[PDB]
Amino acid sequence: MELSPTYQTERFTKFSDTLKEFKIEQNNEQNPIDPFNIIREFRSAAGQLALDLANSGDESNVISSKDWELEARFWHLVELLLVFRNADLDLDEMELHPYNSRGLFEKKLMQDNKQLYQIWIVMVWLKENTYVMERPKNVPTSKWLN
Amino acid sequence: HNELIHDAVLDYYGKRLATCSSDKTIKIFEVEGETHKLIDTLTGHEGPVWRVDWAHPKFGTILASCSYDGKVLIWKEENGRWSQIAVHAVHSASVNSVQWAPHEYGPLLLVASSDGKVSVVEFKENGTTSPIIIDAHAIGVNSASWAPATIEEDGEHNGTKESRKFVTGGADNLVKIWKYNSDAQTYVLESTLEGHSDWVRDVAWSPTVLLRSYLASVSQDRTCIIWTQDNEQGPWKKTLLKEEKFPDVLWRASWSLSGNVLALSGGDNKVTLWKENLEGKWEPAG
Repeated sequence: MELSPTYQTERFTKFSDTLKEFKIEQNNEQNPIDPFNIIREFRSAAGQLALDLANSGDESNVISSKDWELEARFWHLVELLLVFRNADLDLDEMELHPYNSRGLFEKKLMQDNKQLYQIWIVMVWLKENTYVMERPKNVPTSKWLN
Repeated sequence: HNELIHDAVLDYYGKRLATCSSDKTIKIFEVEGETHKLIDTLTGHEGPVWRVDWAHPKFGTILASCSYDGKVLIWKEENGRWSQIAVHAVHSASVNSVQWAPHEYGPLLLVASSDGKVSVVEFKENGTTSPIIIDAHAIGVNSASWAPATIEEDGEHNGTKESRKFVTGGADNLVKIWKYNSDAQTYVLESTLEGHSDWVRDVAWSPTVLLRSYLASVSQDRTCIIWTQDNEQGPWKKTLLKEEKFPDVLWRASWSLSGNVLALSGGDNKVTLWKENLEGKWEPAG
């Protein structure tokens, strides 16, 4: 959000490093060249940068930290769909007899349409980031007993 | 025609007027001052018509009427003619008042019975209301009305505390306002303003405020106490319209639309009109 001069140098250096590592795979004899690695290293780096902006103690950089966590989470999502597209087009097969439970049918429906499968991964992502409520905010006043 | 007019109100377009009588009819009339064109009659209740009221335009022109039956039989012009669109009966023991809430407060229907109970429901055309009741007074509620205006809760969640405030008046000489709570079972009672030695009769809040809220609580102790809420959210302090017993048996006491002009209906068939004087006390304008 608010850039600050100090942290801007780090912003360029860790993102430049992610690229430097990728070119390192291409000359290296011991390392697979895969583009999915790139995206992942950005995901980590986006996450470290928000922490570092928190740690400054500046109220303004605390604001950026929230924006950078958001970007870090977006890479996670991005990774999952991009893997899916490029590798997974059918699930294990299920049975088609009409006496099967509701469950075999649900699974077989996910094998055909991969779009909804994508719809589910995003939905899980939202859920995890949404907390399950605490204790009831209004308990009885000792009713029935009366 | 009628030898006795008990009470009679008007709509919110000021073309209709509904007369509460005592021969069990609600005569809908058309307001042209003293002369009226009688357009309808709705007989269908038990004993004196205590109260009727007209709906705030944005939840019909609905007319909820109570008699000594202890039931609100709601009437509604469907086809340009009166019929029965509803019925209520969660409290029976004679429903005294029967009010519609301000626009912002919703289509809330204020029932006030003489069993020390008070209902507060919602008017639906798809049906369903959840039955929420709160106990006011104990010897009965002889009139009820509606609290001034809806408040604002700020923060990130509006309509939290205060909000819809219900003002009632029992026969145990007690007048007070509420505060709709959602974190303490029944409506947490505010402060009991005991300043009455005979049963409370009519209650009206002033839709005209400055820096204090006026509440005219009438009683059969032949005085009207005016409850001045200090800074509108302060305490309720004693301010006396008259210090003495009037030789008039007072009934209604209802404020004007604008102004703190209050009309008090004396037993000698003379409606004094009071303005606040040169001090904090009241003197008659007529």
